[PDB]
Amino acid sequence: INENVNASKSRIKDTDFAKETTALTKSQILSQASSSVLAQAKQAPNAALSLLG
Amino acid sequence: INENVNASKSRIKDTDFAKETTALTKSQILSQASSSVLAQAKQAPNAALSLLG
Amino acid sequence: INENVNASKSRIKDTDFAKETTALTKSQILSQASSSVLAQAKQAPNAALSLLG
Amino acid sequence: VQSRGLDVAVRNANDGISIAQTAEGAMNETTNILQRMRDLSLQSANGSNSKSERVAIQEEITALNDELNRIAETTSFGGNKLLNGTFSTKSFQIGADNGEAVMLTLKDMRSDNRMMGGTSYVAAEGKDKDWKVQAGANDITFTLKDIDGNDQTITVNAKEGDDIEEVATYINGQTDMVKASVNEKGQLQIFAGNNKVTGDVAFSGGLAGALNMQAGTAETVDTIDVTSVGGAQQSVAVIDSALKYVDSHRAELGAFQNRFNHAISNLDN
Amino acid sequence: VQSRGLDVAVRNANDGISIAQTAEGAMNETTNILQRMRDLSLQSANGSNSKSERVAIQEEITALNDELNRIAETTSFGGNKLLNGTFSTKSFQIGADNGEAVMLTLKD
Amino acid sequence: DDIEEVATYINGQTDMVKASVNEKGQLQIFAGNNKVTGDVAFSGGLAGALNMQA
Amino acid sequence: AVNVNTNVAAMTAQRYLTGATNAQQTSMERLSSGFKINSAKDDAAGLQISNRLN
Amino acid sequence: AVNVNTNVAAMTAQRYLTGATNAQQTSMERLSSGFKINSAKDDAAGLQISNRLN
Repeated sequence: INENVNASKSRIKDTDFAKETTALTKSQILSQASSSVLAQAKQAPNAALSLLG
Repeated sequence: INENVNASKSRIKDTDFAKETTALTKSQILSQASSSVLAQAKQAPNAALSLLG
Repeated sequence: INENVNASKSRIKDTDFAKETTALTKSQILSQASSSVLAQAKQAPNAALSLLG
Repeated sequence: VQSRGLDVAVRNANDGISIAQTAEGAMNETTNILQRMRDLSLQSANGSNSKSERVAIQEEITALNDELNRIAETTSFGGNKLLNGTFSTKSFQIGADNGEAVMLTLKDMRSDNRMMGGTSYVAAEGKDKDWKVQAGANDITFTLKDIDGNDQTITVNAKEGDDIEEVATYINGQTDMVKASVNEKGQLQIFAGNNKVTGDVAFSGGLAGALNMQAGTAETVDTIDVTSVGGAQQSVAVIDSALKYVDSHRAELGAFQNRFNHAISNLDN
Repeated sequence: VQSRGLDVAVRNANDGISIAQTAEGAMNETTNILQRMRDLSLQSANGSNSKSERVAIQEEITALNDELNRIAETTSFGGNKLLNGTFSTKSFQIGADNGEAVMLTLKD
Repeated sequence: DDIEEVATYINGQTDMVKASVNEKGQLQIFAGNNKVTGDVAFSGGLAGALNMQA
Repeated sequence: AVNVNTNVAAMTAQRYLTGATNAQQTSMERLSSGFKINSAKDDAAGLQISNRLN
Repeated sequence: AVNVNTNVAAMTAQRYLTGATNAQQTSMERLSSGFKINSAKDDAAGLQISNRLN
């Protein structure tokens, strides 16, 4: 019973690096991209002063 | 099924960076272009002053 | 028979890692190339603004 | 319009390859379950197994049968079931103009689909261990109409002095259209895969007269019973016929994918 | 007039190259489909393959065949179908003055 | 088929009604107002056995 | 003719990228399973003979 | 399409990884136990025959 129960507990509690490690990487790339877009966005308003000024 | 379903969901909702990145770059160009034209346009009435001389 | 049948099944279904790995390597390299030229391509319109407003 | 249309077409085509991919994946598991059932059936055939053993095997076969049906009645694409048979001859437009659509037909993969089986003719006269092919009565005639309607006549001249079991093995070797198997009583059975033979097989010849073959009962994977050696041998064939049907559908989908992939490449160019 | 005509002529010729590009590109996929068919044929030829196998190969062959006919009846330049036979012997005026046109014929 | 298999089959044959089974083993048919308006007149021999209620 | 509304060159590269990306997935998939034919699209005849040999 | 919110390649790799992990554990048991039919999941019929023989 102990062996089977420990197996059962794993499925519901232990983390699967396979999916977890992937999920981490995904978050990292999205964050890196998001910030890049944010940097572009920060410069966007500069258009007015830069041109019409 | 989940794997194929996830792949399908991607085609309909995921962002094709290759396509979007080019679109962003294109949008900025047209933007800077229009701005330059607009600046040139604002100067149009300046002509009259000379005619008024 | 079982031995020869298994051998026969492999030749038609097995993955020759040697060729497959080589292929994947080439595929990744090709991808990196496409990505590099894609980058230079996005810069094309930049010439227009440089040409003039 | 054409450019924008071509874009939408590429998407429509991507949807097509997706629906197909899901269906193909489901049929994959279907194949694995069928293979397990076939092996369990062969284990059941061995005389060593007593009724209790066959009862045990049957229980697993019942379970896998239900699992096959489940896969078919559950596999869905966002809600549209793809294997129960509801999806049928659906058109997937893959062009920037009207009418360019390419058809796609998903066949029912239920374990009771007429295709996933055939017909079983069983002899009426059981031959004891001391029965041998009698000289002059060693001819069995198989008159059937294949699948394309083309009629064929398989004429198997059994080797003189062979036991009922050897008779079956001989037939199994002298043809691929019909499959033979000897039941517990010795009554030779003949299974005709709906995929291979259509209509009804006709048995003529002296050996046929001695065997007294009876009419054929439609047998599907859903109707297999390995509780009796006779049922076990028959089931092996029923599963084999099905494995074909399943693989055939998968192959057609395979092309549908290849074709749609090719369309995508042409469309983008 | 010559200068203005030369401009339109350059445009007309650009359209010409465009039509050829569209057609040539479609034929690129035509070739791949055919080559796939060739390999599948050589497979079916091998003796080990049984009648059942040949049936399967034929199914893929049949599908690819329809694709060639699809590409033929679809490839178009804004509704002007190209590689199906309907488009043939079309002159492209690439000269400022009249009667200066190169002829293009797209075979079925 | 078992009562569960009945529900799965029903769920596969139609989209208007979604069938399910409670702990007591009683088939539950749900109908979305977004898809079905009014009542549902269950009929037939199986319904005679199931005895669908209000 | 420097143009901004269209970058055919970009389209060309993206098209070949998609070709290379799909290639990687196909290869990687085969490497992971160890099976050259993991779907009929790989080789219908093989799927058939290999399943039957299996 | 160099997308980021999905990685079917990984999903495919994982599916096979699991398959291998389970297969490793399955054989590891048999090796330690010394018995192929460790659980009823294997040769349910053999279980009955083995037990009856034992």
